[PDB]
Amino acid sequence: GAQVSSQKVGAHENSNRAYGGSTINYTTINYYRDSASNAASKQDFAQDPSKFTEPIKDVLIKTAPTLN
Amino acid sequence: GAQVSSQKVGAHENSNRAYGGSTINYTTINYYRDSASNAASKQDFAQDPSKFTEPIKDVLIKTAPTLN
Amino acid sequence: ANNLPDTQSSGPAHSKETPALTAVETGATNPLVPSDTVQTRHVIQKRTRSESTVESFFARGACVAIIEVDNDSKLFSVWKITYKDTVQLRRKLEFFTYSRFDMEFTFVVTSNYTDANNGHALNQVYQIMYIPPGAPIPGKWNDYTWQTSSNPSVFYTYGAPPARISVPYVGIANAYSHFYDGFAKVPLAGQASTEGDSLYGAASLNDFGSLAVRVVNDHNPTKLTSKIRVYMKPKHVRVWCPRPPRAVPYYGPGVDYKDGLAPLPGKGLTTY
Amino acid sequence: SVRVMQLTLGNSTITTQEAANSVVAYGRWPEYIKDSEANPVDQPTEPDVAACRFYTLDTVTWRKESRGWWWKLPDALKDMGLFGQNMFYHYLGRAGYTVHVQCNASKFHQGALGVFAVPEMCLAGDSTTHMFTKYENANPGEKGGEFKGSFTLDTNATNPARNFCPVDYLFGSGVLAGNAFVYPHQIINLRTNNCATLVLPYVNSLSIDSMTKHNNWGIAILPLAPLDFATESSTEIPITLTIAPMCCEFNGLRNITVPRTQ
Amino acid sequence: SVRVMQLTLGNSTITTQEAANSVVAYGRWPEYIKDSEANPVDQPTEPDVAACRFYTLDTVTWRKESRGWWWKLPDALKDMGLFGQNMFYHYLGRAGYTVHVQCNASKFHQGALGVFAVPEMCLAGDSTTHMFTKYENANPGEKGGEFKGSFTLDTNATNPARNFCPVDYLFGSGVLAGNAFVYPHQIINLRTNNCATLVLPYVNSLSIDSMTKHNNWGIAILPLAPLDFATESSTEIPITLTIAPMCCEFNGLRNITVPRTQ
Amino acid sequence: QRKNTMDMYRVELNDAAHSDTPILCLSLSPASDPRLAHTMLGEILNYYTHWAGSLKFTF
Amino acid sequence: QTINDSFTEGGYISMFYQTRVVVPLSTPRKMDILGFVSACNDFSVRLLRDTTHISQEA
Ligand SMILES: COc1ccc(OCc2ccc(COc3c(Cl)cccc3Cl)cc2)c(Cl)c1
Repeated sequence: GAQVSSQKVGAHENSNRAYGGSTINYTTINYYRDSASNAASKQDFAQDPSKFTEPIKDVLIKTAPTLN
Repeated sequence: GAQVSSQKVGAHENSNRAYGGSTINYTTINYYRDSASNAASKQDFAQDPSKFTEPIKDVLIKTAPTLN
Repeated sequence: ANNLPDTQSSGPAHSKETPALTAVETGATNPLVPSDTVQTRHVIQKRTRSESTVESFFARGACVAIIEVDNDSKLFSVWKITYKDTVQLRRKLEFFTYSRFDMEFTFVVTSNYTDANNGHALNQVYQIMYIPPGAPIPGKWNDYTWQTSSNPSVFYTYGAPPARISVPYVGIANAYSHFYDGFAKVPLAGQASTEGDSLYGAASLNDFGSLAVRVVNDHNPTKLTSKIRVYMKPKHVRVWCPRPPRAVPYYGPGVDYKDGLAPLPGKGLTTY
Repeated sequence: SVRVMQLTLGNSTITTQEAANSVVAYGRWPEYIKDSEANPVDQPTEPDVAACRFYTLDTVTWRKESRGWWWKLPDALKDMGLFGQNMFYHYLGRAGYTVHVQCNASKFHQGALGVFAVPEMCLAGDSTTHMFTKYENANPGEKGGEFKGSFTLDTNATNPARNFCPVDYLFGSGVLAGNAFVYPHQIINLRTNNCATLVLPYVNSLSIDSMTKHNNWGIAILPLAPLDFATESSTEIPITLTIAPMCCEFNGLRNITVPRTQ
Repeated sequence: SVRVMQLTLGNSTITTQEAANSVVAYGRWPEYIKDSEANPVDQPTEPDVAACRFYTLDTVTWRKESRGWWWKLPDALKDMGLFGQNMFYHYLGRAGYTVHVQCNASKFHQGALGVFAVPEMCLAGDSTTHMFTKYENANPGEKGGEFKGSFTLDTNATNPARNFCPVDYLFGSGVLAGNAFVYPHQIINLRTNNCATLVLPYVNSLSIDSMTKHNNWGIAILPLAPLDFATESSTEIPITLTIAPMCCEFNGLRNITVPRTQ
Repeated sequence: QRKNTMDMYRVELNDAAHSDTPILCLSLSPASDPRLAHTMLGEILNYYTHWAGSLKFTF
Repeated sequence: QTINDSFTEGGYISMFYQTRVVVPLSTPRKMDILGFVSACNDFSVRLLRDTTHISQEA
């Protein structure tokens, strides 16, 4: 039940282990039945800001005149 | 997600385990997502000192006259 | 971190190749080996440079600060983060101009009664809060800033193994500068001398922020003092541009000197 | 041969008949910023031939009593033609250099000059106040500065000089001068060569920086073996310094910068 | 549409919501010298973004009594940033331009400005001595000059003005102004547009010339229909001139030129 | 007179003859300049120590 | 940095009249302009810290 993800290496050691292998991976295993007990995975996604930045009914191009 | 490397055995015990097998290997597993949390692998490479010892434009042979 | 080459046997010579002669004016070092100037035997080399790798050279926890708090404003202290408060680690780092690494901080906490026969207190808990440049600095050992809703804090219970945390490469440049030949401001023509003046070799006024330390327990009239010794170890190290090491005593954060300007002893030219 | 060369950059050519090879610092030749290392997003200006050419700074004179000289880059070139113009009109600037030091004498003269190129060449000040050297003193321009034989503390509290006090054997920074050989260098030993040539790539912890606030390289010239001639206690030979910026690219154009002086 | 545009050159952008198209003089867009038309053999400098950008010269004010204004290129831009620097550091220089004249009013104002770009715009002098106008007067820089309603001969023999006397209806050169429409132009009629935009290629009988000795283009602005408003005998509307050099390339680098003034 | 009122958001212009003096001046310190520090952008920047990127001003 | 520091200073923003604001008769001669600020798609922040924009006394 182990989950193996890879790390985003910031500072690199003068090793090939700093660039590949299990040496740039980390392992995770959940010990509790309730999902609330789990830690945060932090592999979180993003989205389009459009719902806030452009909640416009009739879609407009920046090059084209906004007021038409 | 375990990384298995081999050790450089210095003092040898009067065992065959001191010369082979998993007995001369060591195991590693990363527990943290951030690479900063990782220990140092210490399997570090070397390089050519030339950039410091001979930062000369026109490469010269030691047997051959330096001033030509 | 590897092997050294073997010595090959070398016999006598009588040739027009003269590796012994050179010209150091070029700026290069003569890459001679013993067999170039003497007769050598074959030696199978087993020594390695495993311990002199840049990583192994720095792979030690060095003391960078001793923060003190008196649990009877001294109920809390603030330490501006730096590696220049001590000399040992600083001198090693300064063998290079730039560096890039992660940091491991270990905190050794000690405390004691000032009085041999007076006072008593229950076990202390310490809070080590990191205040990034910009965050509000505590004015009292118990004001709102200690809520740490965003600042990283470490709560240490006296007597427990030393606390330890890791910090990533946090520089705003692509590498840490051990030396900065410049200013943070350029004085412009026309402005008052008070204007555009800044320290030589200084970048940001607040580079990495500081640590605020306090004892969380309610203070008792008992006289107590605690000291937090901060140990830092660079891990995952890369360094650039070597420099000669510091020969005379340090005189501040800069390369300034003043006192021990005559480091070398006397020795006869023809005395072994 | 190792001894005869010709350097051509823009409309300027340098010839030498007594060289001792040339040094390319850290084995890196100057280059422009790659897209993968780029930071400022605006289109850079690259003057090319107008800025990347040989500029001759003022000639200094070597005497038996000289302690040494120093210059800072790009500082020493701030008033040099179109290179200086681009430097002051832009917030950011980057450049590499070809430093050519000239010094000829005769077969009856002796002396050796150590020419060092130092990245982040921070020098020591004159007061008990740390990092007290003021901008105007730290940036002398083409005339550069000089090394001293001893440290002398400025005590005028009313009017502090706020200047450098670079002691020669301490390499002007608290390190022993004999170890300065770990920096790219050449030696002008009068019995061997006329000059020293060093190609310096851009060195910094950033891809581009402010040329007015920050000096990337420092050039230090120290008499390793003092000047001596026949029997003339009196001997003077000039040392001319010619430097050419390379791969200049500037970002952040606005109104011109006019720094405070003296 | 014909009326909305955006011009971007270097770090400068111009927007307009009331244009009347743009004119490209003689149908030629500015370009660099081709190898088949090249003359000076040295490597040219091409500042690119540092020189090819929009520079705003001083704003003039249009009143019921105004007769007209004129400027000379590259003269009007000689003190403009790095363009001016390159102009003075080089013996030879070449450039095209994007001239953008700005003038907004309201729906109750009237007036029409004729904006003409003239190659070799030679103007008439003020004395009986032929070709007597002196260099300093012929090259006013960014402030340019003005047209007059009549010719007035300078009679001060002791101290001749040696200036121009451009009469408006004579187009400042002895030709009728109504025929000036044979030159690339646009008209800023207040009831129709805000501006006039002209793209000028390099025009000359040579591929490259001296920018200090020779002005390639002249910009003439004449009130074709005078300014008038509601009932305010008093009316003033500014006319701003923004010009951007294009495809700049210079040859023959040396020490900087410092021309005599006033 | 305008700070902390709805007038702090209004910058007034007029039909006066052309002048070369600035209508307004600001420093690009999005998290610290008093005029930028309290915008939604400035508010978020004050929960972080570093910022990088391009900005856009619409009038 | 998110603090006023010369080492990481950003520059200046200013506005000027190019020509002038022109209005006909029976029209207001003074008017307002409003300014807006937002980040572009290449904007990022790092190192979470506490804000000085909220406090708590006692
Ligand atoms: C070139 O050599 C260098 C460069 C940077 C350095 O310091 C950078 C630095 C930045 C933030 C922190 C904050 O670390 C901490 C945190 Cl998050 C929580 C709790 C405690 C600490 Cl302690 C600590 C150090 C040092 Cl000490 C040497």
